[PDB]
Amino acid sequence: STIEEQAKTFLDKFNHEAEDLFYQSSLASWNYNTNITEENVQNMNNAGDKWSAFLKEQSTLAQMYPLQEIQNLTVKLQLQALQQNGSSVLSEDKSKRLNTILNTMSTIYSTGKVCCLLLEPGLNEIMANSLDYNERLWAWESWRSEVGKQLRPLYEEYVVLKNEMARANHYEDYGDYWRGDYEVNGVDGYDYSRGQLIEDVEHTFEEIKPLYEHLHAYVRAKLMNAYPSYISPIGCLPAHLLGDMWGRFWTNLYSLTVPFGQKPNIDVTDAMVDQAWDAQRIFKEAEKFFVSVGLPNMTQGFWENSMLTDPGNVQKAVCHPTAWDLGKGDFRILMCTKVTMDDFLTAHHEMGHIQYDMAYAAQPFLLRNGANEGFHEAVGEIMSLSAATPKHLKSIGLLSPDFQEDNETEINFLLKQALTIVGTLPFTYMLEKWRWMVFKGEIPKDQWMKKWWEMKREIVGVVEPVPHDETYCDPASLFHVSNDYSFIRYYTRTLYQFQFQEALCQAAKHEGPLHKCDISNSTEAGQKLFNMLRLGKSEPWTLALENVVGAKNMNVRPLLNYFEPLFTWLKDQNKNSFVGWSTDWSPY
Amino acid sequence: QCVNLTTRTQLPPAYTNSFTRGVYYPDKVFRSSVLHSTQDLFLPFFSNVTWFHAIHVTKRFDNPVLPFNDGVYFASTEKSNIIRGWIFGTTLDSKTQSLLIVNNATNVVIKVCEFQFCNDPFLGVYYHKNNKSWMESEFRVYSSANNCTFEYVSQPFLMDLEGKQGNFKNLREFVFKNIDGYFKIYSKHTPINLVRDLPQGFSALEPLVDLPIGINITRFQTLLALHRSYLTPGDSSSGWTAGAAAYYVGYLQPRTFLLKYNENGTITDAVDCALDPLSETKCTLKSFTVEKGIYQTSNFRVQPTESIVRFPNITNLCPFGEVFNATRFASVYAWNRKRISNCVADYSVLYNSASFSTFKCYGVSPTKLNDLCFTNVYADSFVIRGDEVRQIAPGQTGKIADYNYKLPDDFTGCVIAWNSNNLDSKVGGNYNYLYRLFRKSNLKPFERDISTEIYQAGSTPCNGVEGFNCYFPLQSYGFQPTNGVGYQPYRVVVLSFELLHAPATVCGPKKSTNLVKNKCVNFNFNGLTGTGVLTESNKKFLPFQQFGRDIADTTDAVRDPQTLEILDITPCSFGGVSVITPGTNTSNQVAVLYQDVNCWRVYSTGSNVFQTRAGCLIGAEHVNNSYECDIPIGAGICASYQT
Ligand SMILES: *[C@@H]1O[C@H](CO)[C@@H](O[C@@H]2O[C@H](CO)[C@@H](O)[C@H](O)[C@H]2NC(C)=O)[C@H](O)[C@H]1NC(C)=O
Ligand SMILES: *[C@@H]1O[C@H](CO)[C@@H](O)[C@H](O)[C@H]1NC(C)=O
Ligand SMILES: *[C@@H]1O[C@H](CO)[C@@H](O)[C@H](O)[C@H]1NC(C)=O
Ligand SMILES: *[C@@H]1O[C@H](CO)[C@@H](O)[C@H](O)[C@H]1NC(C)=O
Ligand SMILES: *[C@@H]1O[C@H](CO)[C@@H](O)[C@H](O)[C@H]1NC(C)=O
Ligand SMILES: *[C@@H]1O[C@H](CO)[C@@H](O)[C@H](O)[C@H]1NC(C)=O
Ligand SMILES: *[C@@H]1O[C@H](CO)[C@@H](O)[C@H](O)[C@H]1NC(C)=O
Ligand SMILES: *[C@@H]1O[C@H](CO)[C@@H](O)[C@H](O)[C@H]1NC(C)=O
Ligand SMILES: [Zn+2]
Repeated sequence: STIEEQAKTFLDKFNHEAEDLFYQSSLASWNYNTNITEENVQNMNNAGDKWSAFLKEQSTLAQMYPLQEIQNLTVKLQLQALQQNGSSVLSEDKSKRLNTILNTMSTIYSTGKVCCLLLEPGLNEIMANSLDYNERLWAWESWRSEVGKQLRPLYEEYVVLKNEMARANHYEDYGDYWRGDYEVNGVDGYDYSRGQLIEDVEHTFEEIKPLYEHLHAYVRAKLMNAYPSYISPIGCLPAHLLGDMWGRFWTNLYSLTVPFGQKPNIDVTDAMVDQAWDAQRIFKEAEKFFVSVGLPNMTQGFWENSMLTDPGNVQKAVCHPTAWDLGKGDFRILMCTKVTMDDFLTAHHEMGHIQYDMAYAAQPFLLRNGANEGFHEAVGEIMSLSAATPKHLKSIGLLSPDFQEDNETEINFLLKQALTIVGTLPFTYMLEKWRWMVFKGEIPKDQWMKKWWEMKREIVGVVEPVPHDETYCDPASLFHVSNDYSFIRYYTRTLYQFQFQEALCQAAKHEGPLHKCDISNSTEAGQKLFNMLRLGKSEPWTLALENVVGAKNMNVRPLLNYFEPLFTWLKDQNKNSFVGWSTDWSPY
Repeated sequence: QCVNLTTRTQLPPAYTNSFTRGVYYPDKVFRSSVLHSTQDLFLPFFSNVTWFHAIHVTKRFDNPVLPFNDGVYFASTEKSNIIRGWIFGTTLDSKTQSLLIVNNATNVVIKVCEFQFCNDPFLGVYYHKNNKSWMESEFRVYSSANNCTFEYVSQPFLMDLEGKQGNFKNLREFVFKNIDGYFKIYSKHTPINLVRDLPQGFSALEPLVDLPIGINITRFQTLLALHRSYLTPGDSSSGWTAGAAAYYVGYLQPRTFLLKYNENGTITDAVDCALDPLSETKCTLKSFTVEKGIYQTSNFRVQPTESIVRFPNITNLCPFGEVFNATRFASVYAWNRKRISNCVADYSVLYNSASFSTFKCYGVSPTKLNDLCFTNVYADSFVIRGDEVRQIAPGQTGKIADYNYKLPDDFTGCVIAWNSNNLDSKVGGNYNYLYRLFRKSNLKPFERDISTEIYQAGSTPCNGVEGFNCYFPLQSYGFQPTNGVGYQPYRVVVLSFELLHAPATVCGPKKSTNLVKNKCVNFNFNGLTGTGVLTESNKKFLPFQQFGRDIADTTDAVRDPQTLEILDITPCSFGGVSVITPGTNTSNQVAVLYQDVNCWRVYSTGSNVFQTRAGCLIGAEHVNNSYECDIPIGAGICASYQT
């Protein structure tokens, strides 16, 4: 009969096979992640092979239904998410050359021999704490001269192959294929282009520039004292002094750039050690915070099946904090919890991922995901943003009751957050504008290094301590660049992280600035949030955003409001020093 | 030793009237500011009580043995503590067991033994002239008491025993009942100032004691006391005076009363609902005040008599242990059915097993089904996921209630479902339970299609092989132990109850009773309830029918379920009765209209019997004038309250 009615039947037949093969693969992956032994790798590969071959054949079947006749808009989305040819459109010969390139890049980055020192924790510890001008220059140049030198010829072939693969799938370039996640079509009034993402990414960064210029001049003016005569007040910060190998996070600069040194912060590790928290109470406190904001309880199987404490030396397991959703109503958390405030925060973060995965369990198989790629981490972060305010720790038994707070503490806190949040936005924006320019073809193959260090000085204000010719490949050192991952998810996660927080702090009727707003004991805010967690991917992300914040586009105004006291204090501190930088001064 | 009292003048017995006496609290629940109806054994209002004296002047030391029919109202007007107790029994001669309740000068003694009672039991008080004092000397009640089962002695007290000269000063009212091995006593004491008769007024008796004696009381006898002095000359059998006292005896009947509770919780007034038609309208309106008008009451009243329940004599338990504890439950797409017939089946234990996740019933109340009669019972048992249990209900939709198992809207059964993860899930998957996924059309209520037709989902002929657009319609559930609640295996049993014209076959449990005729009795045949006279019928029906119904569709001929006879039903009597009142505020006089009497099936004849086309009117004077209509009687006849 009609294509729409025959398609609804095909998808009814599909979801039933898919749910069971997916769960059979997730269980076999969990078994190896908790028991890192032999024979488990083979079951991991077999369960990941049957799923891949079944999905490949079912995707070949999906094509036979033309997509113009279907008008439901839901079956339209499932068939769109299924009919994508992916990389198979490339010929047989070049698909193994491309996968060989990918394998070689991952291998050449994972095993880097600097002599002999590897990366973790060989060069990372030197770069993060040496505080010697030349030792960290050797530890920087060595990596940029070995791992970046062995990846130069390969990335030139990776670019052209991925470009032809993206051109075959009706996109313009691989940059467009990446950009195509933030695309909504057919819903009148809510449409979004793939040319629209380049915009708004520029009219939001050109609106956050003043806070970054004042944070930069304060960091430079506080870094001039440590390294005596190597930094100049007009010039930019050399690249090896930014507290990280790639200068991605400025957090390690907080050991020097303390506004008020004497006052400490709210370290509550001793409070939990005193009361003998048994590495399980933390998750119960998280569950009670979620129960109080209004959402449903934890499923029973979570408590028995999940591994929440390292099994010891007899059983070894890789334990990077993770929340597992295995389908068929099965949820688990994998963490080696230890009694520290850091694990008290990560428990609420992972529990917010678990609470996001329970919401859309009613949706079909292909629509069980976040509205777009930058929504899971915003949800997981706002809960760890609210569960850190001193008022909340005061509500809980720890954090002894009186503890009056003063402003001199809130400036220390805000600057320790600003170095982490508003220091990585011009690096994410510059890196993801370089890769878009190189993929489009704007940067010829003879200007790859000459233009990177002209983006640096104009956007990030970071000069190089030794000039790099055309032969080098600096960006290929980063984990995301060489291993072929997207990077604009971290520019939108930060903005969504604070528009959610403003909207839900408003709905809780809190009065005062946002940096100490709490959400617990406010059922209305929880209902407001669950009204968008429930949709899953079935609705356009502009509609999913409008259900919480009230706008159809991403903004930067709430992020600026969060940092208003810090911005004023910095605007007063810098007046003796300079503001802004100059592109001419280079240390060499 | 026992002495037969002589020198007692014999007089004919005396009778008097009870003026709304003998009301007691029926239960032990506090109520306030309410009218409450209750059916129990009461002394009827304005009854005929017997009267007994102890008056010296004649002697007349009355102490007859009296019947104990269904319980006794005993009233005592005293000033000198003459009435001392009672003996209750059947033969009172040591062959059977008897109950003694006596108040001796010091204690209250309650004994249940085999007494050889004296022919003339009594107590003796002696008065000394030289020092003024009355003391108890004689206790002449029984010769021997051998096998004693129950005994009670109260704490010691000193009683007065002094002879008084005024009029009666104390009224003591008791009610005695004997039900299911318990002898129940209610009582109340009242101050009075009178000389003779049972006084007017109202006072409810309160529960006093409840003795577990377990004997067969049929008769009783009052125990009195004697006075002896120097002015009482003679031997033991003649030298005795009496001392004034009086007591009254009435007998209780099953009646319906409307009791009134004030705002403090005391019964201050009552209505006997079967005394008069006026009282019946009071009872119906549930008020003590009746406004002016004409009211329909009820047919000739024979009162409550006895209650019978008649059920089929079948004592075989139903296989409810085989459907629920079945070893192998069946796939949902090909479910099972078991018809349980000719069986007495208990559901309360099934209800309280408390192992069930969901137990819901439709068209049947959860507790009533314990005592009901159906023609057949079916049981459909299968297995589904936890989430789709919601679809097992009338008027639901989904992949289960469309292509697997469809229920009708008028469902008379009970859905039971309980998780069974432990039994029928295993590691790696339990892929045995298949369910239909694709079907051309929805399933009619209670129909099973277990075919494996290849679903031709499009336009091309499928030729009998699957592939593109030809789907096999049975898909298999995947159960594992680690799944969520929503994906875990629930076993479901759906009971269905069907009723036809055939003779009942699933009825129980409930014990039956005897069958009585020619009285107006309450009956329960196969779950049908009714109140009427059951009469033997020399008639027959066709083998497939059980009840007969008239033009109004009420049951007139109900076949007994044990012996398969036909028993006709006639209401208590067959009459038409109406009541005319000018208002209880104005007067208590009423008129009664009998709509089917030509003037005799009347409650009382009186005078002023007047015949109208509306019926026979009793209690109204007929005048030759013609006024405007005040109270409509009918057929042009009206009534009024005039001078
Ligand atoms: C949300 O409301 C609950 C009330 O149930 C608060 O819990 C109380 O917290 C105080 C602070 O230590 C305790 O002394 C009380 O015993 C807790 N229970 C009750 C019933 O008062 C909880 O603190 C509130 N949330 C916040 C953030 O204050
Ligand atoms: C881990 O794998 C080994 C390999 O056979 C097995 O013996 C052991 O039982 C596994 N661990 C657990 C907890 O089952
Ligand atoms: C699309 O189909 C689903 C069922 O598969 C239905 O619930 C939904 O309403 C349909 N969409 C529209 C717009 O009707
Ligand atoms: C995938 O390749 C097939 C091969 O002909 C083509 O018909 C189909 O349109 C391609 N899919 C897309 C989304 O272009
Ligand atoms: C769900 O949470 C409420 C609120 O704390 C609690 O009372 C209830 O027992 C919980 N139930 C389960 C099954 O966890
Ligand atoms: C607030 O912070 C400033 C920053 O130096 C400090 O000078 C001041 O004393 C603090 N307290 C008040 C009340 O301003
Ligand atoms: C079924 O088996 C259980 C367990 O032995 C038992 O308690 C129960 O009485 C049996 N019958 C029913 C109807 O549940
Ligand atoms: C039981 O019922 C049958 C009905 O046919 C009857 O014949 C039989 O006498 C009854 N037995 C009794 C009442 O003991
Ligand atoms: Zn996370």
